[PDB]
Amino acid sequence: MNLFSSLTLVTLILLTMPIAAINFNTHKFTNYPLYVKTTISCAFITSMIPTMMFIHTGQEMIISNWHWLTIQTLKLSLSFKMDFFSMMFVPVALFVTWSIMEFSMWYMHSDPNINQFFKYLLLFLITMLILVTANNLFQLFIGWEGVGIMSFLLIGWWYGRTDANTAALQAILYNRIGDIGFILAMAWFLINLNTWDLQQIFMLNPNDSNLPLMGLILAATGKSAQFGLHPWLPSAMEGPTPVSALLHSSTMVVAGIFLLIRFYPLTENNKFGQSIMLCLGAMTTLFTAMCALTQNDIKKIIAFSTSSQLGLMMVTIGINQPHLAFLHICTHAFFKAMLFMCSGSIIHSLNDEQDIRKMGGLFKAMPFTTTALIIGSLALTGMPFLTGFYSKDLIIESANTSYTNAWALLMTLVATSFTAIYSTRIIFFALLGQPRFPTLININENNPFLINSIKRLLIGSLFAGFIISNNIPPMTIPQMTMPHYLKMTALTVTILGFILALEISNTTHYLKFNYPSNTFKFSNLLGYYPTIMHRLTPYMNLTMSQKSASSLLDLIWL
Amino acid sequence: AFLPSAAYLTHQQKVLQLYKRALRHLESRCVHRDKYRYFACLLRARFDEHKNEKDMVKATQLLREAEKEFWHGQHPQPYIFPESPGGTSYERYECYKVPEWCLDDWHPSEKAMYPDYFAKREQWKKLRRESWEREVKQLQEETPVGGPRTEALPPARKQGDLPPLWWHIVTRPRERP
Amino acid sequence: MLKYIIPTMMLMPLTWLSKNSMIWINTTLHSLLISLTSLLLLNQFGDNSLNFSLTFFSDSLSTPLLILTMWLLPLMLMASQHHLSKENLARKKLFISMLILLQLFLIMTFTATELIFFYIMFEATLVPTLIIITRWGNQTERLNAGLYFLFYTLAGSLPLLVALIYIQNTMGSLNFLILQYWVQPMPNSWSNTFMWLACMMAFMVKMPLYGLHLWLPKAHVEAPIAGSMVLAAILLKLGGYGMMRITLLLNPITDFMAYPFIMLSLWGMIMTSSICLRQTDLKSLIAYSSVSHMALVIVAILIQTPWSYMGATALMIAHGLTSSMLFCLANSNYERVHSRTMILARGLQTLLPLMAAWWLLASLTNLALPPSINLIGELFVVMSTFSWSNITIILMGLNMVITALYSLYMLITTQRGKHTHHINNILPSFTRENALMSLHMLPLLLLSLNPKIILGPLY
Amino acid sequence: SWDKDVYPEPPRRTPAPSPQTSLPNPITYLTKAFDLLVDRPVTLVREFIERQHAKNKYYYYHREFRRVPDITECHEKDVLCMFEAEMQWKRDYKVDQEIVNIIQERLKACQQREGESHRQNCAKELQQFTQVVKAYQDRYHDLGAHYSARKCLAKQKQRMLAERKATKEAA
Amino acid sequence: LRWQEDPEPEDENLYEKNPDSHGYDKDPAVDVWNMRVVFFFGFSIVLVLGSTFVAYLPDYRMQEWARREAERLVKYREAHGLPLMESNCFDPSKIQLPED
Amino acid sequence: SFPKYEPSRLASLPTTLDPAEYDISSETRKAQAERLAIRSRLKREYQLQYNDPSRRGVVEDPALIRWTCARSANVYPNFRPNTKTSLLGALFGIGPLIFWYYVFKTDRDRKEKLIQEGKLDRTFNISY
Amino acid sequence: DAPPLTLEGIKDRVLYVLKLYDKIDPEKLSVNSHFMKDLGLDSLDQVEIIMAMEDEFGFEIPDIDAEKLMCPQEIVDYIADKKDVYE
Ligand SMILES: CCCCCCCCCCCCCCCCCC(=O)OC[C@H](COP(=O)([O-])OC[C@H](O)COP(=O)([O-])OC[C@H](COC(=O)CCCCCCCCCCCCCCCCC)OC(=O)CCCCCCCCCCCCCCCCC)OC(=O)CCCCCCCCCCCCCCCCC
Ligand SMILES: CCCCCCCCCCCCCCCCCC(=O)OC[C@H](COP(=O)([O-])OCC[N+](C)(C)C)OC(=O)CCCCCCCCCCCCCCCCC
Ligand SMILES: CCCCCCCCCCCCCCCCCC(=O)OC[C@H](COP(=O)([O-])OCC[N+](C)(C)C)OC(=O)CCCCCCCCCCCCCCCCC
Repeated sequence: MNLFSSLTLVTLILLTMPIAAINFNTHKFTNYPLYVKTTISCAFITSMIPTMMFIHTGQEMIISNWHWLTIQTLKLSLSFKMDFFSMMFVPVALFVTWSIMEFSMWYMHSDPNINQFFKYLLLFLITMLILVTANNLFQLFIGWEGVGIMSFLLIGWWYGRTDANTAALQAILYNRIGDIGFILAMAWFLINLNTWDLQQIFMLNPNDSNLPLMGLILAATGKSAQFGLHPWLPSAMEGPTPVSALLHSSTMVVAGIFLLIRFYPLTENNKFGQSIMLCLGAMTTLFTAMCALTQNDIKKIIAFSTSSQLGLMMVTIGINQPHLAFLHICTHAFFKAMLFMCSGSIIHSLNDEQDIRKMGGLFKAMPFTTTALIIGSLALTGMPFLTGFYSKDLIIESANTSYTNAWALLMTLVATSFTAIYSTRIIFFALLGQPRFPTLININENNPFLINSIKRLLIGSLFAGFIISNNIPPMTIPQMTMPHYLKMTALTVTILGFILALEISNTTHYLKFNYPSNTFKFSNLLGYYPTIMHRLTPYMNLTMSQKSASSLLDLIWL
Repeated sequence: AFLPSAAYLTHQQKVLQLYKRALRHLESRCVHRDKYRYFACLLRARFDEHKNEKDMVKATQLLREAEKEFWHGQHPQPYIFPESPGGTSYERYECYKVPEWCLDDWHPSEKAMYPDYFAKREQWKKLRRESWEREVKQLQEETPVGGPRTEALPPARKQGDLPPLWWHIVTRPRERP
Repeated sequence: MLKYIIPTMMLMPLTWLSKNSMIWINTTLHSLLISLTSLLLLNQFGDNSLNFSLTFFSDSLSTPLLILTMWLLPLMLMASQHHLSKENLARKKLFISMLILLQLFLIMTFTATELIFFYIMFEATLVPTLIIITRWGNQTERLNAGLYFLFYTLAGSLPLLVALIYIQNTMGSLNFLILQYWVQPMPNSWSNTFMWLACMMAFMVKMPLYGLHLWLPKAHVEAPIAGSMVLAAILLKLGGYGMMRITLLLNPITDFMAYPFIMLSLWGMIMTSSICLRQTDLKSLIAYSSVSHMALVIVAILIQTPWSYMGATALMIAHGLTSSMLFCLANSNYERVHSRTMILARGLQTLLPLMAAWWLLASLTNLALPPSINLIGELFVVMSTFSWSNITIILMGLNMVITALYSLYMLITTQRGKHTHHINNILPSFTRENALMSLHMLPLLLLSLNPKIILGPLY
Repeated sequence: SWDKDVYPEPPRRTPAPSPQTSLPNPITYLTKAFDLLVDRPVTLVREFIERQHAKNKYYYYHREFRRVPDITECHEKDVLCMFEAEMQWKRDYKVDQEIVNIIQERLKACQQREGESHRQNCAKELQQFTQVVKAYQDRYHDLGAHYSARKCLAKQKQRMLAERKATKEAA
Repeated sequence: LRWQEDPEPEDENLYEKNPDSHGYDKDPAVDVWNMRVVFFFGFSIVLVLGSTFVAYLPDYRMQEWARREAERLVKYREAHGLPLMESNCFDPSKIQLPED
Repeated sequence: SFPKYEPSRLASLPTTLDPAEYDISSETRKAQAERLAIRSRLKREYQLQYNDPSRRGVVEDPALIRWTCARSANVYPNFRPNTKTSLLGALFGIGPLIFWYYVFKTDRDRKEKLIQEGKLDRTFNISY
Repeated sequence: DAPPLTLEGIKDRVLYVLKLYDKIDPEKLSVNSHFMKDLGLDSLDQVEIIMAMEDEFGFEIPDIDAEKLMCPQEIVDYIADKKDVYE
């Protein structure tokens, strides 16, 4: 026992020690990014021991170590919940962050605020492991708002640029609309259950839990970019590449999904919450994957990829399979962080070129980047026995064989095909064909930082699904009996997506010029949703914030 | 429309700008290079069909429905260059573009860290302040009554003088600090 | 309380007998010593308030407002000493004397055992504040605010005076300790309805209430920095303190007289926060933010649950510190660019990185980032108003979107983007200014460690 | 430590180490390394500190409040006695709050300690929690922010009138 | 023309005549000692010793006592078979209800 | 033929598809030349103060000062209470207050009626 | 990464583009060859040359400057202005 809780707290204190180092500085640093990367490597090594001794016995515990407040019946203590979710998320998050920082020591080398960048990225990591280890709603709200604010500060990293500040304020807006529902859930549990602690919520086990679960679904909508509150995740590609790699693909954006996986004993006894999660997840995984088909910025395409995977996570929560959703989080982190890292390696090699229509011929120019991008795309689509096979296919193997919304299943399959479509679209326009980038080739990737940082997540994207899924215990019963047209569903739909998009890509070499269709104009302008509501809802606010609020009432009449 | 020197766009400028925007939006439509180059010569032929049109009212109408053609056939997200406005790297380093006068607010312990730089900056500022009144009295006798008509400035006429309104154009920050 | 009133009065011979170059240093030193002395008021008990004499007492409501009041004087002396450098020495000592006299009035306003001594000190605090605002306000254009001060005197403090004299004749006393045990229920009658309005409307204007907030984005604008600091930090909170004392006598009629004014605040924080999205004046934006935060304190006092009083006094302390720091940041740019226009000086993180760090921290406390006591007060008020009505969470949460929206906008406009070209007098940050920001922020951050001392008498 | 009756812990049942595979686990080696490198120096420093605790043994005490007369037997508007009654009532209010907090700590620790069988094996703690929350709600809910012993007595009297009327209407 | 008026005084810079100015005063010795007073009696005195004072407050509003007292009373009434809390705060025998 | 672009409040018509941009008349030459003249004169008046070394401060912009004085000061003294101002100050002034008043009063009367009839699940509700 | 541009490099690259253009002969092309008057090109050809410069160097020349660049030396001078060469 004395090993588990000790190294659990040592991981978090070790992550906080470079924040004290960067705040207690007088000299100019002897490579402070290397210091933070070494610290997070050792924090990974430290958190490996509680994970291994959890896989040995199933040892979960709670560390309610510091009494903080007592509001008359509510003892808010500093309480860390070490369960299956923390024991599988903390090594994956530390491993991904360690690869992102060895990536950033190459990519962000020209930035004179590199110490501020690594400081902010460590602050994000601290707030995120506050989020995923919290035992009450208040400490989880601390980590929740912390990853929201570090999202603000890392989107608006180039703070002189107007679009970065605009996207950062946009992300804060949609996350606070999710925070309306999170505070609704906290309010409901405090009034009806007298607690913010998870244990008393789970032990009391309320039955009229539609309203707190609607609050939690609105919170996951604001946080995991579900439909209605989605466009900030494509807008948030205006930040740097390791920001979009770590935060907005693999670590922050799974926290609404993690919030709903965390409250699984309430969702497993509320069919209405499961149905709403299933419908919203299927809507998001349709819409964002459809928008990804007709984009040309590679960071936008991989952001729509990760939001479609978040919608699929919401789907597999909505079929009452939360542990498969969390296995898909731990799986998805590796190859999606690696896809953003390889895309940004292309971007930095091609002198800040992000548009895929000026790329190509990079199969033999950037060989390691091409190899890892193909491996990440095939792990995304569901190639057999890569890491993305060990969760996502099982998701389909439980989405077919369950009492399910049928249209949600059909849109889930259309999303599964669209994943293959935009993956081979990225490989077509960025790796295949003949070059389209300008004439002064500065293409290079031979830094051990970049190569080792993509290499360790490559080892993850090859072996981690097998290793984790053979190291996690059963928490449901895997539905393993189905007809052969139903077992071969996800693979056949994925290969049909590959065939359809290869025919689409080979219609582009033809010497014909067609007028744009309405489907192309719809999917290219993002379902017309960021074009209308980003103009209309500010307008109807701000005129109402000036004409009647300031001028008419609160300067003349009142 | 809105320009610093001219108050309008000439018809020749309108034709060239519409040709350029048509080719750029076409290259956005027509990703591959040989395919775009084929359609680019086809579109060059379409623009050179009515290059020799003498009637400016008929050329005005042809330009107007050419704008309608370009608007009907435009790409929704055309290729913007990264440091072009609307690009992904546009105005990215503007947070690093510190104005030069902030060097005047440094402490002398860090001004002494770069002695040759500030020792030369003193005579740069000396040059500016003995150029200023000469270029003001240059501009006050050349500007017509009612103020200047166009925003363009005259150059340095005498030998030894400097061109007027020059300090912020010369001492502007680098585009990659 | 007489170990605090007498040093505050000895700051008058300290400020008038000091040498001409020493009058800021001496008053700052001895007011910091009084603020260190002010922690002896933390001898509170779970059953009994700390009752010093027949004239003065201190429960856990008055104690943090006293500590904040005695802490606010050195910060005002730091903030107001730059723009009084070319002032006459005697006028400078008159300024310091009016600040000391305002602290003297406040620290025996919050400890007033009896309610008409509370009224005398409560309406005594307006006069040095009035003289500070109108003698050192750098411009005075108050054509509409005179009629509003007449409306404050008519609808506010005078019915409170007549009502307190009526309670003095009826109950026989206005000791709050006696009124804890001799309180009669105030039933439904028209006499008791005008009684409720007389007991409440003075403190409604002092909070301020929405619709009655017309004075506050004028009096904050036309004031010096010390006046705006003491208005945002303490002088709004006299209304909340007086409501939490006077709602003892107003039961149970409050349970149906609160319903209009609660609406006036629950919609009102939706409006004024939205008003902050269209402010050209930064100081007016911070003023409307103060209205948008004191609306929650009005609701939390009127719904009179324990969680609402805990959240309301935590929000009062937290918003005092936060909005005082916001006005000090607004002045730290106004002393350079000489205009309050928020779109004038932009991109200031390129020029002042540590000051932009202070802007970031004050914005994050302004938008209630947990675990700060802004969020603790905000959150407990939201929980209690959910217990009041489950729909109000919408009007809470929507406010908690817009409260974020103008908080970062104030950060994005002033500190981010491209710097303004034609402004070249942007000096580096003086150590005085950074010390002022830290003496605001570091107590506000340390109170997140131990918030139980700012949660009122029924923690 | 503490009192094992107010904080009950059922007798722990750990299974024996049963090594089936020939590969040596890392956890025994890391446990021995933690026992040598970490447990021993911390334990030696704690023994030094405890010797220094023994070199000056001095004590503190739990304050006792003898029961003064309550609000029922205090005269109306007699502040000298009903002040004592109010102080007694407020001390009992805060102590009842901490009793509720103790029962909540029991319920949460039972749920975690039983793990997945928490619904089957924590019926008694949930029953005690339901009884103590019903008692605390009948005793102190809906008083308001200006609560007192008079408000609590009037709520008790209204509840007793309701219980007497419910007893009367049943016969 | 308009009256005899002194012109607008320009805003002085405290860094020109004193590049080590902290902004407290224009006299440098007065400025540095104002800085030392603000930093010592603000940070070294009020914040540090104040947090040390607040951290070791002797059971602020008797919370800890009230837990330990509860740890007595539960132990008194778990053992004697009593319920943990009565539904009546006062004794229902010493209460006279209005009859009807 | 082609779909004509529809302008909107939040979707303005382009400069290219507006017909009055293609005016060639001499009065449009006069208007464009006077706009270029005013813009050039204001540009010169700006950057003589901007490029001045003897000035170290803020080039004050009286259009900006005039904008802030219009957004703050000119609101009351150019008010006239008429039908339009009174009806619009009664719609958005006492409208949503009455709306949320009746909504919250209705829900609280419903909740009070359910509590005094023993209906509302107030089981574990001891924080309030 | 991001190699420094020189007037020799900008000159040689602009002339390297114009020597791969089938309306400009590589023997009459100089550094001061005017497009309309000396090389005999159209304004359409001049717009294609400035767009080829945009394709070459990876940024955009605006139209108010693209309508006036009438020699390769003006192109080299404009890229020298927009890239800050010979530090
Ligand atoms: C009683 C003893 C207690 C001891 C422990 C201390 C407890 C807290 C004390 C105060 C903590 C903050 C102090 C620093 C901030 C203010 C100054 C500043 O900006 O310095 C920048 C500077 C470093 O920057 P730089 O590059 O040198 O120059 C500035 C740059 O130009 C430009 O700057 P920049 O943009 O590059 O970087 C600014 C960056 C910007 O970063 C951010 O804005 C990110 C912050 C938000 C997201 C992350 C946090 C989310 C919440 C989770 C963490 C809290 C809970 C954790 C607990 C477990 C989970 C529940 O800010 C930071 O890095 C600050 C780190 C700490 C942030 C705390 C949260 C602030 C957010 C708003 C309130 C949130 C809720 C309340 C939190 C209360 C915590 C107790 O720091 C220093 O030089 C340090 C000065 C000395 C600090 C002393 C601190 C103690 C003071 C108290 C004295 C009395 C007690 C004695 C203790 C003495 C200990 C030594
Ligand atoms: C390098 C730094 C380390 C220090 C090196 C030098 C010292 C060597 C190491 C030994 C240290 C001394 C012995 C151990 C410490 C003392 C232990 C002890 O009993 O301390 C008393 C107590 C323990 O609590 P407690 O339960 O005894 O009492 C609480 C107080 N009452 C009852 C009044 C409410 O305090 C601490 O331990 C303080 C440290 C806490 C650590 C975490 C701080 C986080 C702060 C976050 C602020 C916001 C919170 C928001 C979230 C809240 C929850 C949702
Ligand atoms: C108060 C009303 C007026 C308001 C304005 C006041 C202005 C004047 C200021 C006067 C002085 C200050 C007064 C308030 C002081 C409040 C602080 C205080 O006393 O705290 C007591 C608290 C008391 O904690 P406690 O409640 O556990 O105390 C237990 C009681 N004793 C000590 C007796 C056993 O002190 C601490 O918590 C200190 C613990 C050790 C130091 C902290 C360790 C962890 C810190 C964080 C580490 C990094 C985390 C990750 C960060 C990531 C990046 C963000």
